[PDB]
Amino acid sequence: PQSIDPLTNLMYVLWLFFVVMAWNWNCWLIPVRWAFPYQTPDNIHHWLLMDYLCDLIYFLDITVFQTRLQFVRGGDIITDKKDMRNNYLKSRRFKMDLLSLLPLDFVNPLLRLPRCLKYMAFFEFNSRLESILSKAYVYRVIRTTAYLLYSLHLNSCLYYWASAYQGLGSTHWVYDGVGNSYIRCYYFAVKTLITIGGLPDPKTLFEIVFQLLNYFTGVFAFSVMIGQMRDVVGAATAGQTYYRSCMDSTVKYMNFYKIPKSVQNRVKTWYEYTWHSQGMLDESELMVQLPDKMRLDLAIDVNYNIVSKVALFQGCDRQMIFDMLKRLRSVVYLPNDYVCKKGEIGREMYIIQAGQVQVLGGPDGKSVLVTLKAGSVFGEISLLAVGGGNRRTANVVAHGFTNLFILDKKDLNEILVHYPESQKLLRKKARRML
Amino acid sequence: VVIDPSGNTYYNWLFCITLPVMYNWTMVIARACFDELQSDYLEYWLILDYVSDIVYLIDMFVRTRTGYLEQGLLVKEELKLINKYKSNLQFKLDVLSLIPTDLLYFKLGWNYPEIRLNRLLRFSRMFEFFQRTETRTNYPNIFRISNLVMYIVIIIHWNACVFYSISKAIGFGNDTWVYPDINDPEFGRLARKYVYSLYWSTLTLTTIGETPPPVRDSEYVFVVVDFLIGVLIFATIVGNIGSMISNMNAARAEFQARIDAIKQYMHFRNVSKDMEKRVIKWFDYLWTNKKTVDEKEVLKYLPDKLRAEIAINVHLDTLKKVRIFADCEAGLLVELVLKLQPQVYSPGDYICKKGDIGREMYIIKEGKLAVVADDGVTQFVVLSDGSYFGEISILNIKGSKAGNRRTANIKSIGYSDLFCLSKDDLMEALTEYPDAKTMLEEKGKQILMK
Amino acid sequence: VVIDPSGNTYYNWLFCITLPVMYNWTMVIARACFDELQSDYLEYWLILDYVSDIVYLIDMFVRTRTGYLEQGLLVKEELKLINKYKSNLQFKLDVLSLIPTDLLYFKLGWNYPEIRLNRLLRFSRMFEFFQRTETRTNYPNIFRISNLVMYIVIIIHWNACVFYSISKAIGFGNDTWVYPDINDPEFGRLARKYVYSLYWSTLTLTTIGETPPPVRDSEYVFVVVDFLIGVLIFATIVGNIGSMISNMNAARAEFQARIDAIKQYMHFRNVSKDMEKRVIKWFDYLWTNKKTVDEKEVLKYLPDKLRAEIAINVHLDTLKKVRIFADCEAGLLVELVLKLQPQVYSPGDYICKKGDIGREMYIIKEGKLAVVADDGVTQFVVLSDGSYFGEISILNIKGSKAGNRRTANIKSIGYSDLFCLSKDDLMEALTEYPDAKTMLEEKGKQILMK
Amino acid sequence: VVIDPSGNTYYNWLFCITLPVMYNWTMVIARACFDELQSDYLEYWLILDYVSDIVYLIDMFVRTRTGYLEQGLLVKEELKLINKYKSNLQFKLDVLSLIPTDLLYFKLGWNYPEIRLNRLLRFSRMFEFFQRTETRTNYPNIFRISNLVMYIVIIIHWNACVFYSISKAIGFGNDTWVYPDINDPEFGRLARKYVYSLYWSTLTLTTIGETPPPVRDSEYVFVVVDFLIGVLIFATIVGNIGSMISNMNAARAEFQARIDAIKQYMHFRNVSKDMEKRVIKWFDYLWTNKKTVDEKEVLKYLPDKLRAEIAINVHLDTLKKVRIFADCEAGLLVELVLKLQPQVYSPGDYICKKGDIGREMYIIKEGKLAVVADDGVTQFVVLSDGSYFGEISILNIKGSKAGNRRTANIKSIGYSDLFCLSKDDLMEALTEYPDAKTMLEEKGKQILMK
Ligand SMILES: Nc1nc2c(ncn2[C@@H]2O[C@@H]3COP(=O)(O)O[C@H]3[C@H]2O)c(=O)[nH]1
Ligand SMILES: Nc1nc2c(ncn2[C@@H]2O[C@@H]3COP(=O)(O)O[C@H]3[C@H]2O)c(=O)[nH]1
Ligand SMILES: Nc1nc2c(ncn2[C@@H]2O[C@@H]3COP(=O)(O)O[C@H]3[C@H]2O)c(=O)[nH]1
Ligand SMILES: Nc1nc2c(ncn2[C@@H]2O[C@@H]3COP(=O)(O)O[C@H]3[C@H]2O)c(=O)[nH]1
Repeated sequence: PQSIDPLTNLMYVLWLFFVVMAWNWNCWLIPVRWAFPYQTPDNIHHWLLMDYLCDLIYFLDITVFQTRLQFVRGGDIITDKKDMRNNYLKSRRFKMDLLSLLPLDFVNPLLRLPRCLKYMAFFEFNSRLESILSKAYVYRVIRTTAYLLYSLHLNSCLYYWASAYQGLGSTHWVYDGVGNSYIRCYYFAVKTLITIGGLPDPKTLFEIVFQLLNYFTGVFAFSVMIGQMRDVVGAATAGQTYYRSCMDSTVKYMNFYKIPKSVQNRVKTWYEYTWHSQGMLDESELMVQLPDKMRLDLAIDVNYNIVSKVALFQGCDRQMIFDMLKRLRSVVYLPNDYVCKKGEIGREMYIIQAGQVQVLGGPDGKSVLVTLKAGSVFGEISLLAVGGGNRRTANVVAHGFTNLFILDKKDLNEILVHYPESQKLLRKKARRML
Repeated sequence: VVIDPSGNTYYNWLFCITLPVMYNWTMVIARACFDELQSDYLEYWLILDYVSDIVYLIDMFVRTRTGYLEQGLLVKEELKLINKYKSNLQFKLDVLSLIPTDLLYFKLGWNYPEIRLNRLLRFSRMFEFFQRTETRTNYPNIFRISNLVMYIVIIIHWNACVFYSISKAIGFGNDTWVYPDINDPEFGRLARKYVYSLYWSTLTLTTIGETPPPVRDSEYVFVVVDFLIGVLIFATIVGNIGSMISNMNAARAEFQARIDAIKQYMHFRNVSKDMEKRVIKWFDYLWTNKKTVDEKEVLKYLPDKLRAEIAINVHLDTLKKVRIFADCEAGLLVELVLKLQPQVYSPGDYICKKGDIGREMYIIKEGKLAVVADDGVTQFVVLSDGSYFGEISILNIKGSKAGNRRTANIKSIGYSDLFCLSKDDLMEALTEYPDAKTMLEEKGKQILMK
Repeated sequence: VVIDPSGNTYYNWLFCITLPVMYNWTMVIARACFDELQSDYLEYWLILDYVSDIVYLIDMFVRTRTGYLEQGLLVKEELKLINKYKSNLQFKLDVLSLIPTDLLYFKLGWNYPEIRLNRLLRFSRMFEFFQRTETRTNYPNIFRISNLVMYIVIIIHWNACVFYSISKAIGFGNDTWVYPDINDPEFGRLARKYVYSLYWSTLTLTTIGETPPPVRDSEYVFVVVDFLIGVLIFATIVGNIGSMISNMNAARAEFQARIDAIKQYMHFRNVSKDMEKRVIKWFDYLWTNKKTVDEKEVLKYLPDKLRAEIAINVHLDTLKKVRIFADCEAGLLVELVLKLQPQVYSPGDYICKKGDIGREMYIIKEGKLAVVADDGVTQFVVLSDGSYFGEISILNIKGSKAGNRRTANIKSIGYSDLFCLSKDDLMEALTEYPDAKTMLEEKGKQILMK
Repeated sequence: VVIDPSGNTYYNWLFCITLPVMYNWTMVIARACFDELQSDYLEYWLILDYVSDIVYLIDMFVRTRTGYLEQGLLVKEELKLINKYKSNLQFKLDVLSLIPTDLLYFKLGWNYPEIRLNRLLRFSRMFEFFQRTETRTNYPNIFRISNLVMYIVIIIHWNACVFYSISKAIGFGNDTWVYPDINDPEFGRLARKYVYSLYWSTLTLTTIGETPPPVRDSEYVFVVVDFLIGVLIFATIVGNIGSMISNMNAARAEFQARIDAIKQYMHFRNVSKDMEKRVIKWFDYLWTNKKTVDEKEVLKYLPDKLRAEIAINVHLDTLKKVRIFADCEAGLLVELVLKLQPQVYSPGDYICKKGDIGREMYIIKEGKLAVVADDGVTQFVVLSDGSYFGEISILNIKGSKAGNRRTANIKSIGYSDLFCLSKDDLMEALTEYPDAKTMLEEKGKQILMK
């Protein structure tokens, strides 16, 4: 792999995850080694070995992997090796990597505090794991609570540093030295940043200043992180909450006007099946946020083969079908709901996507002459009339929950006049139907 | 057979399976942790567990018999239902929940009911019933708030059981943090055990503290983790409850924000106090008669057929009185009620004046309209609800005296609610209904000779 | 009748009846729980209860005398008003509120004032007063904050009363959690009683804790329930107050968000620093004159007529200065005020460049514009107020050379805030008034021959 | 020179007057309550107060030299500025802040800076500077967080001063709740005194408790009231923090919500994996290149001339290379750049196809094209950035082989971000300019004979 695109090529995402693991080790473990006496001479060699492993990961990132990231210049993807290195050296990422890999030989673990400056890799990995993972709302929750746990971690390290500065057991406020240092300092950090209270009161001036600043930082930063996490879990269920809000507003509207339950159950069932068969209520709300080319792309895959396999659009021009689907809107029809009324006028042509409709005709109606499954067109005949001359020949009743497409009056004719041969072909195929 | 999921009997069985699952999610962990609760009421808990398992087996039978939608239709073939149920993860979860683990009462004794934690795997029935209840209830937000409050109750109860179990493992009375010794007569009572555990879990999850501090590293770990649970999980649920209460007030808050914006605009422009009082009176009328809700935004996601079905029931009394609709054929009403826009007019409002261009016709849903002279001091005749006016200057009257101009001054006395029907919306129905156009032209030419 | 609820004489009554309802919701429970409060000021409490009952009876008379709206018209038939009032649930709640329960003073003693707890059933009158005050005051956010703060105070006071009752039902000084012994001369004072009960209620409801832990099972259960009340009911009101103060300046927040979005767009685009400074100066001008909020979006929820009257009232002095109308009839301003749209232009900006597609009449309200030359050094005519410019291109008069294009270049000397009139909106509106076309054509030809 | 309000020197003086106002709003009450702060640093405090008074006088002089806007023009008349300033409420506040109340130091004592609290009445300068800094600075989110933080600092400082004043009124060391005896060497230190007062104020306002309980009824009442004030203030903190989190995420979370919604739509409808990868890659290309910001939505609150200037300055490099734009007349771009939509295309996505009706004309901004033919394995010539194509089908040349139909194929070699001109949008502006039609007709003829 002499050239890797940052977006795809999940192996690069795994390597960037390894870099994130090294960066998280640096962010989480230097405040421990600076404050807690866990960097004993008995286990200094293991600490330095893992620090060297993280530095090796940083060096392989800055040399091997970031210089192989292909970039776009002039609107074109650049693959040549020397141009990638020049673009990387010109980029801010090289400045952050070089500042993060400052050589500190001089042991003080705070010398490795520049290693926390390689947070650009963490942001890139967050973007990739939110772009390549389906339903990535849970990872945002994990990331925000990791921020909260890291803030509590830093507060625990600061509390242990303050205790060691004050004497480590000199007063009731400081850490008394009995038990595990990290979990009890984390207990202080939890009851401080969450502002629970329930702690020994600070006695000396330094301890009161520290407790003041720690409660202040708790009140602001804790609120920041919980606001971020509530916004994340609210955006996780944003579509569901919006659908429930629209459904409740509709139900309140029908409850206000004393609408009978036979219609209220129909409306509730239509909302339920629309949410279960489309997933986001009105599709056009997401369609309008996309470019026209992406509208064509997201139409040409899911509902193009079903509309090109119909018995009426065969032998037509293939570009009309491209122009067909910019104006096709899906709608859910309830079971035993009259899609077509024989006595009424016809505005729309219907193309079945997922459902079964039954055409009723004969003596006094109520006789299924033909049943139309998915991939069929009904209601096309009444469109080709002037001033609503033609009525529906036979009423059509949807047998079940039928999802189907719509073309209004003077909407198919807007794109039908562009194709004269397709116009006369549709006229002929309408003549054979009658 | 085949039970329809949309049917009422499926909802009834959803409730009847939710009750034993809710019993299992509360009482199994309580019996597992509070040993005195299991020991004292062993006959009652055995009866309730056997009843819950019987209801689980009837839910086995129902899940094999409930229908599933396939290409819109509800299929009722038995083998298809069996295969569809067995292919799902629901069957695996249910059959793992209904393994006969009650035979392990002999191996571990009668004081070990934590082998019924498999019975919690029917939680999907609880969530399905709670989703179905919220759709079909008249008060969805109140039920949602009650559901999240009950989730809080379940989490607090589970934390109480976990705290009691940790105090049991460490030893009662050994530490100042754990639950005190059972040998104390006050703390030896089962009610005291559960209620003090609930108290500890309530204060810890709600991050109040004011509990004896941990004196052991495992206690510190559990207290830190459960404070974190109370922050991440519990406080999120409380924020959801607050958001749901705000969503109860959402329409009222939006309407009051509109009022506040209009008042702030009118306060800056130094508008006269009479017009400010008039606007305030108009908004007080809008809230008092509960006309704040609008038909367009609420029913914007509905199809035209279902909006037509709704709009007929809303305007049933008006559309029988109108001479255009529901008197001869009742055909164009289902197509034309979507084109009607409801408008409400203040008392004394001139809707259309003589010599003005006519871009719409009006159908009086409610109120009393009056035709007046140029000055408007007197009224010629009064128009009650259900009637219509303003149609002379809309359609092409042959031999019109003026043409496309209002032939009468319309004064609105009182607060009149009336529909609006514009030019092209009316022509797109009259072109398809020439017979309905002729009946309007007849009365138009009959009334224009004066 | 008739009280006319939309009028000010009914809203002024709403305050007079809300005060007894607040007194009953605040002081009846306090006298019920703090028996020293009932016993010490018994004469004053009897006087206030009698006055509150008299105001309740007058409220009954008013609700029999208040007018509803049938067919959008104010009802004046007294029997109709009485029948409408009696059919509602409000009459049932009000007659349940005025049940003579004070006769039980001779059966349950003078120290039992919780029998008149039915007077709380007139809460709907208080809520109606709060609803009406919200839409009438000039400070809606401040009043809403005060209303919800008073809800907080009432909830805390009620929980203080409940805590004192529970300490009374268990025993004063019996345990460490309950209120201390009455015989203590420091804790036996009524002020100390109520104020310490309020302190305990504030500690519990705000989830501060800092209270002696419960001793009995009932105390633990009550403390669990009360902390849940403070987490759920209390903190929801607290959070929506916080959001309301956060959403106090909603228009200012939206305008600032617009500024941040535009600046964040222009930051990555690497636009010139002078351009950024000009944009910041433009937005500073928008905020300083408070032209940030648009008139269209705020007033689009209003009906067209009322918005028409508002737009005439705000711009009455400006539209009197024009030469098209407001000379003999002054009726042209009402029809075309909706079609015109407000605009504001930076100094030095060429509002009408030489040889450009003319689309607007550009009626001036505020700002001194000058008719500059082609080279731009010299300016011919200064247009200050009520002076249209652009009456050449909208209407295609005969004998006009380059009628579609502009005949002169116009430069805004200062910040000119002026109304633009659309192309087809004016042309449709021009045909109704015969004077406007004549003056426009004559002025256009006269300044075109120059 | 006179001073313009939008100029940089007015902002500099706003900072230079905010510094003594921020000094007077925090240190006056600190010296009033903490007597050791007023007594010890008298030499420093007298100089600081004199400097603040001098800067107040210079600010009052500047207020008479600040030019407001009459008819959008800066009033440079000194007498008019003085007359308008004196008639405002700000003159009354400025005079009240400069009442010689410092002359009462002789008749009340040198340790009584309670008298000079009237200097706080120039809060308007501080609020205006903070309202103008947020409008001007490049980090509105960081400045808003810092401004909220310093407001909370000021409030907590004021509550600390109030608590110390209440402790000194009740008595030092008389109760466990008050500040202890200042005769003690530990509690007598001024730094320790103010830090403990601030610690109590943060404990009490941020709803933490962890304070000694009140003893007297006045202490209990003050603690309840300050709990309530601090609960409302902490709610305001939480709401404002959530507001700035949503505003910071408004650029991010909107795009992420669009990504999540389109991914749910693609996974739910079971799209091809190649097409899903293409869509996600294109959106990631937008995010990495910051091209997902909507040009039309963000740039719609500016005037048409100013928005034209922004769009021209953004697209300055592209429009010079375009042969239709800024080459012959350089007059049509100022009205045609507004009627333009920027689009970004993936590599090899067939922007234009043979045998298709094209309603748009495309101009390349920063892309490279291929104009392939037939199958597409071969290319004719690459299209450089700054060229235009797709003008054949939209223009109705009489001598056209195909009417309203595209010729050949167009393929994007890489990520091409190109403008588009709609058919009916361009034809409206094409007919007005005589030079534009002839050269496009000649280019179309040259293409057809190619
Ligand atoms: N009457 C009838 N209609 C059919 C049949 N097959 C399909 N249809 C459709 O039923 C539709 C009813 O409305 P239209 O008359 O518009 O168009 C009709 C056809 O599209 C058939 O076999 N008989
Ligand atoms: N001219 C006239 N109009 C009437 C009369 N009664 C009701 N109207 C209605 O008042 C309406 C005013 O506007 P239009 O002229 O459009 O249409 C008019 C009629 O619909 C009447 O007696 N004479
Ligand atoms: N040419 C010219 N235009 C004037 C004069 N006074 C006002 N104007 C207005 O300036 C406008 C410039 O644009 P238009 O040509 O559309 O219309 C012009 C007139 O409406 C004048 O004295 N000469
Ligand atoms: N057909 C064709 N089009 C070309 C050629 N070179 C450039 N083009 C442009 O490619 C465009 C594709 O869309 P159009 O057919 O509308 O217009 C075409 C021309 O503007 C060429 O050699 N042949």
